[PDB]
Amino acid sequence: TNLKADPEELFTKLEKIGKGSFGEVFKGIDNRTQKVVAIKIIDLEEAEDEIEDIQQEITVLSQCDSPYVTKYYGSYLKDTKLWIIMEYLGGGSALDLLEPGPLDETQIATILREILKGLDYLHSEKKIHRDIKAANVLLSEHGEVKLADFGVATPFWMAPEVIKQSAYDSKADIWSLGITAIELARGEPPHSELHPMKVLFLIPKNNPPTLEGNYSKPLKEFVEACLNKEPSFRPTAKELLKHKFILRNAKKTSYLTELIDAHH
Ligand SMILES: CNc1ncc2cc(-c3ccc(-c4nc(C)ccc4OC)cc3Cl)c(=O)n(C[C@H]3OC[C@H](N)CO3)c2n1
Repeated sequence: TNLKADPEELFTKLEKIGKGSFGEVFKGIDNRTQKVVAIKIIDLEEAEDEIEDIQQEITVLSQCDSPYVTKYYGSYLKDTKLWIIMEYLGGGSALDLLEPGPLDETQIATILREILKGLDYLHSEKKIHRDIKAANVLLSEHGEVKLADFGVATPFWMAPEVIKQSAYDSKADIWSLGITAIELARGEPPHSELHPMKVLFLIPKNNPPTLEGNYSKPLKEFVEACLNKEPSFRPTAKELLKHKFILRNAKKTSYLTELIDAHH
């Protein structure tokens, strides 16, 4: 965390991307490199309770060096405002691109596959994302898919063992991915119309959700493989990259450029 170099001199904000975790995020320019950056600015006095959360997410992402995790560039503290500088991803989130209209399975598989490479890099480094969902998967202008907005230590994407506050491992991410697959194919997670507290007991109590509708069987089997109530019966991210649904449908990441151009 740099406190001597003035972030307002190092960076040129250009537009507000939107609100984010605990602060506003800007599309910006590193003035030394003139590369585009994402800049979250947090007033630490206005969010004193969540500061360990902020610290934890900075710590976990500063330890990631993978094409599939949003790159971390540093932090700056000017008076009470913390600037968190990250890679900028100009294609938006996976959830943004579900809004132009329902995704076909080629796009679902290609995004799923890229997410899985992120999960497998993380899980091999003994890390957990803890909040895998469409809104936390960001895409570049050229179709690359990267994980962002890590959780630290809404329930719709949570594994049943996570809800029941048991010690959870990488298999929680696998469950969340199975929910994300349903989201990318349907637009929203299971139980999305229900009050969160109801969903909090539905997930431990009920059978795993399955992908309903007119989809190919491998997509349904990909989902149900992820959505196993027992975490130790969920495949690794490495296993799932060989799932028949991924092998038959996933394309090159550049194929998504068309879908990204639809959103703009
Ligand atoms: C659209 N393009 C795009 N490119 C890049 C980003 C990067 C972030 C981002 C994320 C997290 C943290 C962070 N935060 C804390 C609290 C601690 C440490 C942290 O980083 C180490 C910092 C940033 Cl700079 C960002 O908010 N967004 C927008 C964001 O997308 C996901 C969506 N769910 C909400 O809106 C982005 N957008």
